[PDB]
Amino acid sequence: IVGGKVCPKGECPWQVLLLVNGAQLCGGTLINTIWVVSAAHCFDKIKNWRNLIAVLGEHDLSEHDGDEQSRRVAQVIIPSTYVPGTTNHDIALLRLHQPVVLTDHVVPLCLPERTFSERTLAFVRFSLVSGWGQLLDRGATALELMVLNVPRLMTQDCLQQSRSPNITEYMFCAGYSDGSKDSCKGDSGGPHATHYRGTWYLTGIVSWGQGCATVGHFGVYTRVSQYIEWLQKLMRSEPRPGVLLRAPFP
Amino acid sequence: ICVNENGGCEQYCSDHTGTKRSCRCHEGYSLLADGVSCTPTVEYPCGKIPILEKR
Ligand SMILES: C[C@@H]1CC(=O)Nc2ccc(S(=O)(=O)C3CC3)c(c2)CN(C)C(=O)[C@H](Nc2ccc3c(N)ncc(F)c3c2)c2ccc(OCC(F)F)c1c2
Ligand SMILES: [Ca+2]
Repeated sequence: IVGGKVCPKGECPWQVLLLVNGAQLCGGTLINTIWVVSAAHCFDKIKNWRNLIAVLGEHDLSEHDGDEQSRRVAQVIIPSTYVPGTTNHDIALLRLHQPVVLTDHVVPLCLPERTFSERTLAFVRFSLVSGWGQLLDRGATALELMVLNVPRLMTQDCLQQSRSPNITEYMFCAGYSDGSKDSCKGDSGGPHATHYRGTWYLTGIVSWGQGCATVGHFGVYTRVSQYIEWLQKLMRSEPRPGVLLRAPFP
Repeated sequence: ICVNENGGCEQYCSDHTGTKRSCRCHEGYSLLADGVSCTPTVEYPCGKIPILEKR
């Protein structure tokens, strides 16, 4: 995250840290006690599927304070329409091997209904994006969880304000074109969370862009409202052997 | 009705046959008698921050 601030410990309680062989991989969002939403592109280079770990209640990477909860990722579910190495349909649904325990530091973000998200949430201007990604383009990643407030743009407005692939109906732009504030590659998979009448909801996933906080470019986020029915149906399904599952979309 | 100001609902809105509207809530919440507000029924409802709520 470039140009944000430290998220005070416990104020981003749905943030997930994904690890592969103990190394930082991506972010994610807890939506109930066993399910995590992340980006499909986070898993393009994984060979060690049994070494994928999700950490909840994380804040500072240098110290263990007792609020962290680690779980093995039992399943990674990706839409059939996602093509590795490309931008479209950038979403993954992760099943944890055992549920996390809800505490003051571990709380799910609400996954909204499609109608409410399209008719109401889509028009809330500002939303928060968070992660342990790069603090600067070509710079070090953060040791403390960072958060940033970003405004959403209509796709016609993003295309006219930008200086490259298409922005599809499965994406939206958010952020600034003056190169001061953005989410980075290390924040990939993390939440874009929207506040409405006292409650926070999942509206986007940190997905792609053309260099972190580069002038003339906005951050691009997966449009979660397009996937509500797809996610709900999978959360009602029985686990299948093998970590990676490709599921039909729509 | 749901298209305009979320039909007055705090959370979800369903349109019905005529000028009827029903508000609904996410799991972990119940609808109040005003027919629009959602109150938590669990200790850790989704999308609420405990350290801010307890303040
Ligand atoms: C997913 C799309 C296609 C692709 O390259 N897939 C891809 C696959 C695997 C990996 S990985 O390392 O195995 C994995 C993260 C652990 C990566 C990428 C790593 N990586 C460069 C990324 O993850 C980066 N992500 C982001 C995310 C948000 C950004 C933002 N908000 N602003 C500026 C950025 F630069 C932002 C950049 C990104 C940049 C351009 C881009 O596509 C560019 C398009 F032109 F093709 C895409 C993603
Ligand atoms: Ca820690």
